[PDB]
Amino acid sequence: SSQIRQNYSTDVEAAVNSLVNLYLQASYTYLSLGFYFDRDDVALEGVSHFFRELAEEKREGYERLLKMQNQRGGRALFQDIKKPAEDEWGKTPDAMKAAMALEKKLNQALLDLHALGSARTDPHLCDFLETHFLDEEVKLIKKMGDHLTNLHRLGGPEAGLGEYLFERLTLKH
Amino acid sequence: SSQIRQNYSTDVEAAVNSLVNLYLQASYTYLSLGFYFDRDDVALEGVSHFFRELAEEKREGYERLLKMQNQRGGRALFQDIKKPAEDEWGKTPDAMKAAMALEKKLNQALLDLHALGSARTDPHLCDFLETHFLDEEVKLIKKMGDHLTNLHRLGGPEAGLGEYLFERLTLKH
Amino acid sequence: SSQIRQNYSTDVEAAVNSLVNLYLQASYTYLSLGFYFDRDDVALEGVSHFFRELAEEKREGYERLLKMQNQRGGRALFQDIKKPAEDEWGKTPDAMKAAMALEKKLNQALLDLHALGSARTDPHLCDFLETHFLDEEVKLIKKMGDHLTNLHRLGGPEAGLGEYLFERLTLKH
Amino acid sequence: SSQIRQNYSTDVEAAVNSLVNLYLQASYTYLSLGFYFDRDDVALEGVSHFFRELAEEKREGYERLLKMQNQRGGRALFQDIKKPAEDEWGKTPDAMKAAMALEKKLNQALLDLHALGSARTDPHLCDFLETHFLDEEVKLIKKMGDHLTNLHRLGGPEAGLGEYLFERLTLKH
Amino acid sequence: SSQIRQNYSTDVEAAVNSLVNLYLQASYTYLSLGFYFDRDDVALEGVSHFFRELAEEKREGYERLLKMQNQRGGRALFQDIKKPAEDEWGKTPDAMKAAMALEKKLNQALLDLHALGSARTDPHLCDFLETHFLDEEVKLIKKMGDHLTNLHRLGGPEAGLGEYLFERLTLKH
Amino acid sequence: SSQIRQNYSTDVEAAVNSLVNLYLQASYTYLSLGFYFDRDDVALEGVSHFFRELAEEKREGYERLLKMQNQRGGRALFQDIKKPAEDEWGKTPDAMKAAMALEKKLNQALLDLHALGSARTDPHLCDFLETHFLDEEVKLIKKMGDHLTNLHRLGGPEAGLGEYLFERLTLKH
Repeated sequence: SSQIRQNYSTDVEAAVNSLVNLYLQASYTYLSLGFYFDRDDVALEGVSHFFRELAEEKREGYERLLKMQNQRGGRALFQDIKKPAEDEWGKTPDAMKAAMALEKKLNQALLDLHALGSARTDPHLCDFLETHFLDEEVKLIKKMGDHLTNLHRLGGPEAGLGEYLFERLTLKH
Repeated sequence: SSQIRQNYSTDVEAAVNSLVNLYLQASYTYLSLGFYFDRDDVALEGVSHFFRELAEEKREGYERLLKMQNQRGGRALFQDIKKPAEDEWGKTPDAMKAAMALEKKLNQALLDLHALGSARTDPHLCDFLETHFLDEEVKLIKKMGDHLTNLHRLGGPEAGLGEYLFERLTLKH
Repeated sequence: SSQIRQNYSTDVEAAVNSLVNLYLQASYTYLSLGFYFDRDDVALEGVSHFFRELAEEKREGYERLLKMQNQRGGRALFQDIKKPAEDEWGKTPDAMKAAMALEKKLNQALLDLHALGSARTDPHLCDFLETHFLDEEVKLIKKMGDHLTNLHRLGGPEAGLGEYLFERLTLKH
Repeated sequence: SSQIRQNYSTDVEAAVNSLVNLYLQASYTYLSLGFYFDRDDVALEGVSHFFRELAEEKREGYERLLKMQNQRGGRALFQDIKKPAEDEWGKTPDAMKAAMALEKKLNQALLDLHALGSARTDPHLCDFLETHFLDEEVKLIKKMGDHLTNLHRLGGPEAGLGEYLFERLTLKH
Repeated sequence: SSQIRQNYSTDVEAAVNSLVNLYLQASYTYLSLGFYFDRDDVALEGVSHFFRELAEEKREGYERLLKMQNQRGGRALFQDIKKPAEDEWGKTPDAMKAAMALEKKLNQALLDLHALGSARTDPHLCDFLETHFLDEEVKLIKKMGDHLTNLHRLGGPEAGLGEYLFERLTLKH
Repeated sequence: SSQIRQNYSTDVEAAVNSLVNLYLQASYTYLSLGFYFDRDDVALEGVSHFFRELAEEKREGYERLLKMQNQRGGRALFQDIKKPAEDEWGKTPDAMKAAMALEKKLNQALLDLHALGSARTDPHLCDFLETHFLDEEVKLIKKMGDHLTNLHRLGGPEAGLGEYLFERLTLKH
């Protein structure tokens, strides 16, 4: 019986906790991707930095969701965080594809949450998602798409050379 | 037959004028709360300042609603402003509870207006409420909730001491 | 039995509360005048700004009266605030005449309060009114008089042109 | 089969391309209005500048729509741009009325697009329109309304004098 | 019967309006080229920026022609703007070739206009074209020629790698 | 068969991965503690900030371990992250005791790792632990001990008052 709770569905509260777990798992996957590219037998600093930055971005994501949960009077409930799907992530193209699939999953979860909020007529939740999540995802997915396109353009018999050039000329280091 | 009016329901126009009266009444209640705590036999400067600041916040609220009314081609209609519910507001906890109830009433009025706008398919009104009102209310109610919790933690046989400490260590002065 | 009260008549206390209501009502009238001139079918920004500034001036007026009430040990008592006399205020000359009548009413109320204080031999009240109210009113009424004179000079068959020029060349925008 | 496309209706994609053509046509109309008032036999610099600035505003509009189209995975499709409705635009009042009608058409197209997005449950599109278009239109239409009101106030037997004063005292030059 | 018109042929006036339409169409083609390279499945930022900058350059071109038309007493006449020749522009080399052909067309139109002005003994028109157009075109065509040469040097079995390197090392981003 | 691996036991490699999981779990517990104290019915900002800062500290811990793992040629292996032991953490004293027990567990794990490294004669590992972990833990545990002592000193019948004062006067906010 939270003293501040108003127009906040128990369904949305539960969905927010689920989304928090999804972001914790996503941040975890990027942590893994980040250090994989830091291995001496992979060594692509720009790629490592790219994923480590995304791990931080997802952390800000669940921290923002957690803050909002408390602002609305909801109660945070944490569950085990599932380990990443892979121990090794292949080459840059393979890793970027995995990252892309992860973002699409996150984006669908955000869209599902927004639809749920809309169904429960919760304009504050809608505004929150639109302001801090929806466009951020679209921009990120667009960026990954651009990266995949350039990596594919740099593929072929000399993909190794291409992978090196991409990390050196497109990614920050 | 306003030359600029477009997709602005007469129902929303009326609801906006009603909301303006609600904010005028809210600002009035905070003016009363502000000076009550300025009385020599109450003397809690931090509490007085807290409510006087909220009176200013509600004023900005109705001024923004009034500006929007004109931007949409609506016409402002003013009614008598009902005096505050109390002449004396008790102790800090009692006043904060009254303030909390007032904000919840304001917030429900905002949610009702948003639902009305949604029913009349008025995206500009929705955007306006989400940008300048909805989150402001949630943050304020959360803050009042935190205050009530600390005041309750400082209650008991030495509530007087607690009330003094709260005004001195939590509220601005 | 206020511990600080000294030489403060219950009559003056009551008159101060009445004056506070008069100023709240005056500020309300200027709020209405301000937004009326902000209407798309009136659109005289300089005039709107002129009245909105006066609304702020009257607010400072009742806030000062309220502060003084507490300094003297009096107790603020609020009543309903009567809505403005008009929903639409006509043209600049009509609005300025209404504003002038309002200020003369306020000024007479201040003079009546001063006479009451003088009759109850309350020099602090007298000093308060002379320092923060009496000259402010005289200057404002003089200014409105000057405005009415120029508006009358700009009247006639081309009053519309005159009204535009006055707002553009005399009023701030 | 865009690799980044997610929750983006082919209907919205098509409507966005249509809206882009509408903005290209609007920018074109303002280009025409801008130079018409630059003619030696019209010569109203402030009016010319007003419309030339709007031409730039509409350009930013279609460029933003185009950028969003690509962010969502949609594909830009361009069509012929219809020439302006008039070769000569009359006097300031006539031109401002045409501009007003154009903005109302643009605004209705934006509202129609928003309704379409809402029907296809596309919160990103909604957020995009609310953030960069809806309020911009309302403010602009309000401004044009104010201009028409002042121009009408300056009309009559000495409309020429009025038109000159308006360009000199209200419009930037 | 323009009061300022002097030594300005109706033929040149007409040719200037035609050239304005040609530049509007050119700017339109570059807008299309610009966003095509912004597609997630093309993603060559440097190329996108190159063409978007040219779209701005052509806009300045027709705006300058329009200004001159009015300075000479001529009257601007706008026609429909034909859509770009292609919806998709292929790879960087294909797009640059299209851009080159477009510039050569523009340049021939400028040379034709200059010859017309020379035939009508209009030294002001000649000076105008030489000062703001002729050398700008020559420099641009030279630059595109250099680009095509480098792109051809980077062609072959690993053209994809070449295209990426060109965008990264020659074009601005 | 890492090309850089030298004097790095597979046992230490495994223990480092285990320790990384322990730190991930610790950071998770502090995230939970942090937001629990952010609840409107707990509301102790200084306490919330204290734990949120520790969550960041543990993150830096596992990131440093991960970096070292790669520097030595080891391979990071991630496992599920167990959720925190409690959903609600009681009062400040209860939470600080839990935090203290957690740090002692972490410290014992560090001491066990150091003993393992010593047994495998790995001076680099020893130096790493001494430089970035051992003293940091001792200082933190000392600090928590001091906090528990002051909280106990502030206990009794007016523990609520004590808890408020501690958060206000000892913890940062």
